[PDB]
Amino acid sequence: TVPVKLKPGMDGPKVKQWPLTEEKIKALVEICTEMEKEGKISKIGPENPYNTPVFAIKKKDSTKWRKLVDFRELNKRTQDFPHPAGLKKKKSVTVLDVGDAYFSVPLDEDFRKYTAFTIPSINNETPGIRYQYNVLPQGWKGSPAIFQSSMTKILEPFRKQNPDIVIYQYMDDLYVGSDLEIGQHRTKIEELRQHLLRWGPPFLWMGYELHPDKWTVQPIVLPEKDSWTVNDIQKLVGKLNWASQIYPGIKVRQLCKLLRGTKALTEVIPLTEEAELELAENREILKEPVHGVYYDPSKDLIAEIQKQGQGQWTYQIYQEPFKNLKTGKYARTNDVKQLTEAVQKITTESIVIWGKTPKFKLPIQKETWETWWTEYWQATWIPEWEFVNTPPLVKLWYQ
Amino acid sequence: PIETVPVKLKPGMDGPKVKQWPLTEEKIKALVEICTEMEKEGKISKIGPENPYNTPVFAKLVDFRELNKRTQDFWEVQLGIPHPAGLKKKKSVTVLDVGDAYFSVPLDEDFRKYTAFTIPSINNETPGIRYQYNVLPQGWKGSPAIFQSSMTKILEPFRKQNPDIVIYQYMDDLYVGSDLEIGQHRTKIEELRQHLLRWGLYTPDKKHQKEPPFLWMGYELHPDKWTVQPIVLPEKDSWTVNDIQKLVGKLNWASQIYPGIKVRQLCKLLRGTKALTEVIPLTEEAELELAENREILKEPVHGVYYDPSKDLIAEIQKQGQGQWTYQIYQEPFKNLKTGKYARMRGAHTNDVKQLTEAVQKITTESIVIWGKTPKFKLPIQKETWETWWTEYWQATWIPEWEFVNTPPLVKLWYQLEKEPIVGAETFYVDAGYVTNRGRQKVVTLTDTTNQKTELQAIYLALQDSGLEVNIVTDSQYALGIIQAQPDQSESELVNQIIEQLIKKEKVYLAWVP
Ligand SMILES: Cc1ccnc2c1NC(=O)c1cccnc1N2C1CC1
Repeated sequence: TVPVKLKPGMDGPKVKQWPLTEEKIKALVEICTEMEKEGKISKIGPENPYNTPVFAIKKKDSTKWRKLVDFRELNKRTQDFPHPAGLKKKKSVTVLDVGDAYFSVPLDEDFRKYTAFTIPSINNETPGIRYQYNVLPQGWKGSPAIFQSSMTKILEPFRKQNPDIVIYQYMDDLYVGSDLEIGQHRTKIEELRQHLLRWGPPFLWMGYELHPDKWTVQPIVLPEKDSWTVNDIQKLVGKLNWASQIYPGIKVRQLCKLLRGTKALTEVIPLTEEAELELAENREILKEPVHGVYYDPSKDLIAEIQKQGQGQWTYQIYQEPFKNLKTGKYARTNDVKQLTEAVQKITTESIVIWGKTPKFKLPIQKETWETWWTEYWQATWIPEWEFVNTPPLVKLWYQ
Repeated sequence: PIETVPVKLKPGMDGPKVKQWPLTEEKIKALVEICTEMEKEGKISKIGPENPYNTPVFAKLVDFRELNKRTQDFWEVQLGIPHPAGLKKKKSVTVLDVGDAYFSVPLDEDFRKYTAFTIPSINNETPGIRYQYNVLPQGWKGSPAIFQSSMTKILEPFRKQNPDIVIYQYMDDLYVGSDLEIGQHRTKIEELRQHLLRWGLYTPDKKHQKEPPFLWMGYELHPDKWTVQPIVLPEKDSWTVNDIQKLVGKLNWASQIYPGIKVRQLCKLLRGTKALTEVIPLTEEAELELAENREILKEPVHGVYYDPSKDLIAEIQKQGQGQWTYQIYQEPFKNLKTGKYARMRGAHTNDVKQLTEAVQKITTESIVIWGKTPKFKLPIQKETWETWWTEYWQATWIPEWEFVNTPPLVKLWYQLEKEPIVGAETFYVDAGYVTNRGRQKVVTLTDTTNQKTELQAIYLALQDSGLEVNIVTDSQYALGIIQAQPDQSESELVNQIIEQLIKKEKVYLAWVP
């Protein structure tokens, strides 16, 4: 076993366990009880004060429950130990769950206590089952690193016997890219599956391919319209003004002029020549992402979402306000379900593009979120997140 | 016997080295009789003055503050406890008390050194007896945990040979119920006291055991029904601020079962009060409320226990502006639990938001008492809901719910036009307005904040306008407030505006830089 340690001076996690539904609980009991029999985990005593939250999630078009352990806090306190910019250009990518690989590797005996987690009981009628891992646990930032070596080895054959394929591993996931035809792809994918069995297997995302080659930026758009009323224009100027802070080349001078006087909102305004040309330019300026924004790997990757409606959402990934690394759209269920699906989607992209997960800003209440997310979650990782109060103006300025 | 839980002192810390307070020959006498009774029982043992640690003793009390300050943290003696409603009825239920509970369990051999203390001598250069604990000293940090923990470990066995027997472990007590006939029930209880005796754990016999109902943490527990230990409403004529606080307090507790308890009026009594002993006279509404509660209380209601086989129904009602009441049951009116909700999240809301929030609270509460969510019965129709949801900026979700026609139903008292209104006057506001029709009023406001000045303007506009208005404003603040379509507010101004809004036929609000 390789020695692992927390970052200097830091202690282990002591996070409370969010209450679970009987359903989820029994699933976990069933699961853990067999993880013990296989000596992967061990029941622990009161002398261990640490704790991490566990959850049961479901596998897609699969009939089993996956055990998800929120190792977020821990991963933050675990000692620190690249990324194919070619992947984001690949036509097809398939994501696999190489999570079970970690279970053949034992975990440094002195770190173990830190992986303590608890299985709750309903209404606190029983103390609650407690365990700690003995082997590398799925979701821990240490597990991939510690398993790296053993990984490269069993992966060097396919990597040279098929170097047209790009393979990236992030936590429990393997992102397999190529440019082949979607039929050739699914085949070469299946083979790697047994080629891994040889040296010993799931795919995340419905055995589906991300088509990153087809990911684009949602430019800011302007209403193209027949006749323009006073209201129309006011909205126009407003949108522009905001957008001007990003693209300084935007002028509203002429537009604002069609607005002098205190006219009725609905009054139609045929636009002048200068106005028409000013719009044309601004419209031209917005036709593309602003020049200059670059991905700083030393900074946090942030992701905000906005609810548009009708099952439509808008997100923007950035590091510095206004300077977006990406903007997108997501459209369908219920709000939450959709929201989770967006988060997972947006995270996967972040991984693929910058090999890192974003820090989300969510338009929902914690209690509600804490209550339902696990129902629609399927990813093996957990992004960080905080909860906000979206401004009516920002939703307006997107989509 | 039982395993030994490995203990450790906090890192970079040594055991307690503290001087024993001067005792009394009378108190020294008693300590030695006690410490000798104890060493013959193994709980303690004389040590070689090789040990430099020491913990103060007095009369037998041993002060472990210091040791505790130095002792590692343990897993929480879990402060989460059962709510009577999450229980399933049993025929018989036996409370098993545990004596010497703590003394019954060993202590990490490598830790006993740290539990040293000294019994002073009477004669100057004579003894000065030194000991250490071999068990769990009460007052010690880790006792409760190691104990619980260990206890748990013991019942587990018995528990698997008796999956019919349900056992709850709470501190030194132990609740055991079953659906067995009194006889076989009483039998197992001894089967149990035995299992506990094999580990030398004394529990009293049936003669002395305590009998039902069981008054637990403010509840009165039978094996088929439950309530909160009955409450007596004072009949004073002079009420102190403190008296009221206490009353309100008590009144709350009731709400989890007694439906109809209100305290708005009693609560109001606290406004501006200057001292815990100030006397406030009751208002007409306050005494009316007090009496109505008093009445409600007179009649004892008892809650039913959980029957997992059946569904859980939660039903909600609006009991006042900002007040909601609910009850969760499996059979009609066959309450498991009831409750209120007054939480206002935001300075402004509407019933829809509030009702929705009320649902979450309930939902959360259930996953905790029953581990499942109930099917809701709500005073609002999907169309009203959907309407709101669909247009609110925040993501939201309500489980399975059935509209129930129980007034008062919750509705949206007004809706902003989604587009400017044709041929409706246009007011431009910035405290004053200007319309396209030439009209204007620049009013006077004193003591008004910046934000509150904006809202004043809008109010004006609403005032002087007809049943259809278009209103343009640069205040993103106000826009937000109003666009959230609140129907109640902490602010008076708002409420006034709200009143306007409802009166109108069509209103359009727009913003400009
Ligand atoms: C205090 C307490 C906590 C948890 N469960 C119970 C009890 N006490 C009871 O009296 C009780 C009543 C009805 C059903 N289970 C009960 N018991 C179960 C143990 C038989």
